[PDB]
Amino acid sequence: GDDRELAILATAENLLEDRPLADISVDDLAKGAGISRPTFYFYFPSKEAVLLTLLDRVVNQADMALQTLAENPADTDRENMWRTGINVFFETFGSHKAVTRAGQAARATSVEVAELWSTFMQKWIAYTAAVIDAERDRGAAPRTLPAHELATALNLMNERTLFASFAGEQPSVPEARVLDTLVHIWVTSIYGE
Amino acid sequence: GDDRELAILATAENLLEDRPLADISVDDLAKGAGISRPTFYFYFPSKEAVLLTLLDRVVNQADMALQTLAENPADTDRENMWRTGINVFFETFGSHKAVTRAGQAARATSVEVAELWSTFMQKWIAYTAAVIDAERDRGAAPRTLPAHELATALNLMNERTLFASFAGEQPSVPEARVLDTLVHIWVTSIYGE
Ligand SMILES: O=C(CCc1ccoc1)N1CCCC1
Ligand SMILES: O=C(CCc1ccoc1)N1CCCC1
Repeated sequence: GDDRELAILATAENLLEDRPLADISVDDLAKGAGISRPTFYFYFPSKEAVLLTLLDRVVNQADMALQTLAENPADTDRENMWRTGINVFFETFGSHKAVTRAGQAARATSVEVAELWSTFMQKWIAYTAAVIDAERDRGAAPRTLPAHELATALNLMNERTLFASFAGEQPSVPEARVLDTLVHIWVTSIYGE
Repeated sequence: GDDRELAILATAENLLEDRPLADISVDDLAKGAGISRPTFYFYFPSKEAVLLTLLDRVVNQADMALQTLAENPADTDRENMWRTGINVFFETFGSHKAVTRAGQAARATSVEVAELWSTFMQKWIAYTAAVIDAERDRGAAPRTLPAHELATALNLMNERTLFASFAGEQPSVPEARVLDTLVHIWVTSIYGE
């Protein structure tokens, strides 16, 4: 049921810690979840569909966490308010680096992974632009760039920079410095004249 | 000679306008360059090596243009000095979008394409950090983030945002707004307290 399904998802997330989706067979997932290969196909149509569900859960987990923040404003200054929002992504994706890495690789080959990512990026950018506009309306931020274009560049910077950090790419910001680095660039570009 | 070699490179850059490297065969490049398939193999070991050379030429072209700028400072204010530097990348990669797109796709599968990209990204980030430090030493920019970490995030933002613009990704900044968008974020984050 949701038991064999969860077992399959947990197995795939464990195996993805060690090798790419290419080195993982349906037999590996089935054996890890303690079921046969034809039984696997009753829960998922392919190993690609397993990754899509894992990605969908992590993305939604990030999106729900940001919604919670939105509904429960922290009582602190502006720089800290941005930091707690960026942190949702740093901690949610940073707690699932194997899925994040595999999902990024699948954007190239999977229309559904590309559309899921694109849909949520559009939503986070529109939320970011809405916050910038509210700040501009209250006179706390200057009318500089179009808010939506500024939001789009800053969300793409975060996608790329967090991802480089979590993958240990050359070049990357160390993971223990990446939150501070991004918050500085967001605050200075949103509030700077 | 350099004639048959150039013909092969021009053919591959033309074909890459229309389809991915996967849909292009060695026979396609040979026929386009007016030579046989075994003759092709005398100039390049594979279609992947053709892409690597095209990428190497565009990268070096960008790097030499930035060096020229470095050696011949423009007589203008700071925001314009950053704009002319970012522009080197916007115009060089923007004039070769098919190669840029294919080269980005090959980073996943080619160690040599990944190393070429990584080597030049490290050089541009180190140059960027050196400029920020000079500005800090002369008292024109505040000592906020570590210069090299700030440089790394801004160069990764440019890589990702320019690339999204040139590929017409969803989401992306329109190509006619992307230079202005990036220059704002660089200037406010480098000079903002
Ligand atoms: O940091 C963000 C968004 C940060 C943020 C803060 C408020 O709204 C979005 N992203 C990383 C991957 C995709 C987007
Ligand atoms: O915009 C830049 C660099 C811009 C810049 C200006 C000065 O030094 C680097 N990049 C795009 C792809 C890789 C780096």
